[PDB]
Amino acid sequence: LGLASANVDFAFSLYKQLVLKAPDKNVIFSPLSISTALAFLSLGAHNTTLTEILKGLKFNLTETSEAEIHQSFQHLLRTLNQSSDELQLSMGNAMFVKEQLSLLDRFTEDAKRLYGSEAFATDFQDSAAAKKLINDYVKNGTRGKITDLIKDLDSQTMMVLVNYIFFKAKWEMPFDPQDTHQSRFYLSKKKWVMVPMMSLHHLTIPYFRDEELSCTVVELKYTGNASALFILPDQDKMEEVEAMLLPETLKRWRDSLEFREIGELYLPKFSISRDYNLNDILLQLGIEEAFTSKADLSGITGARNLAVSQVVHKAVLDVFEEGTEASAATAVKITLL
Amino acid sequence: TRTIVRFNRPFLMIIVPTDTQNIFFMSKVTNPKQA
Ligand SMILES: *[C@@H]1O[C@H](CO)[C@@H](O[C@@H]2O[C@H](CO)[C@@H](O[C@@H]3O[C@H](CO)[C@@H](O)[C@H](O)[C@@H]3O)[C@H](O)[C@H]2NC(C)=O)[C@H](O)[C@H]1NC(C)=O
Ligand SMILES: *[C@@H]1O[C@H](CO)[C@@H](O[C@@H]2O[C@H](CO)[C@@H](O)[C@H](O)[C@H]2NC(C)=O)[C@H](O)[C@H]1NC(C)=O
Repeated sequence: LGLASANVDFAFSLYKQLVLKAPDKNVIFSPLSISTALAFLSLGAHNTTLTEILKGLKFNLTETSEAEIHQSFQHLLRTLNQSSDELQLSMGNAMFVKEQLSLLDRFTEDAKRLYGSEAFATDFQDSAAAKKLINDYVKNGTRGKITDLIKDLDSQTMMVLVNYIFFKAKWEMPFDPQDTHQSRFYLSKKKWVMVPMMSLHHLTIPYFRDEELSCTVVELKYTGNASALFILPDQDKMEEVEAMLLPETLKRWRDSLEFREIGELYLPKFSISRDYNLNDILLQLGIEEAFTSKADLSGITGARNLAVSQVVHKAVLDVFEEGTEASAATAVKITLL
Repeated sequence: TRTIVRFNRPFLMIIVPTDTQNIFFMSKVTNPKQA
């Protein structure tokens, strides 16, 4: 729907930034996870601290109220939080609160009905323990993937808002591990490399090749309401293509895609992990005040004493012959002003 | 010539749901042999 195009919009801006940082490196993150956690945080924000996040997320307040937006998130978590037979989807939200603190009811309830958040009283006093506790909830929810989410813990940390997402799915037309073999993978215009290339032959898959952008779009579906769209820009087109990553250029890919028999398809078999500290990225996206001493998070307790310290994000992605596993977590470090 | 798709260079990958346009995951593989 409309507010789904916001989420897409927020994904591409976040990507555009993460690349400005280290273009040369691979990328991997879940946009949905990030958007849910800052929408969750937003549940506790007020005034400008609120406008900002709700605008850093790419929402059009001119046409949407804060209740409609929060609702969007509940319906969505409701709809997708369900593992089919051949496709596992899991989404979780929890709030780790230090024992001393009593949080407003409106907040604890809204957390429950709206985002399905689980509470946990914590002793952020003894960092060592509080830490492990959060890490278990994440690794537990990600079936052993995100294992080092929180690595350090401020003894001043009054609260932490977490979100995890897990995806396990199979290919509709899986590769033959017997046919998997080494091949050249071009890092650059001349610097090649040997890599395990997974190959398939004579498949009829949703393809598309648009020249106005100089790239090729192929679609491989998973046995489930989920599919992977691989975009292959030509040599020296990557920049141009990332320039055009817009909710609309995506809308196009998915329309123009027409089934076709492909003689040969080659896809590397990869496994990648990435840690992220999102403070600077958020700042660039305009989510500023929440990080400042002018933090207005009164929605949580009932006074302007809380502020955000850090928003980190870990993701892992394995792409093998039989299918795909993917997973990520977002945690918001909330410190007392 | 046969329509041959060979991903032997930095590609983009966007895992999205059927039931809506929303991006679950998104990666840019610049080099597979990271791990
Ligand atoms: C929501 O945020 C707005 C914007 O910060 C708050 O409004 C601002 O509140 C301050 C404190 O009352 C106002 O202070 C006064 O500023 C004027 C100059 O602008 C100065 O002449 C006065 O002596 C005093 O320092 C500020 O004007 C005001 N600005 C705006 C645009 O509203 C508002 O209080 C916050 N409301 C809630 C419910 O959090
Ligand atoms: C999404 O689905 C997961 C799995 O059902 C939910 O996780 C459970 O949530 C309840 C509370 O609503 C806990 O008591 C269970 O212990 C959790 N499951 C497990 C396996 O630990 C999750 O809350 C759902 N919704 C969201 C928004 O995350």
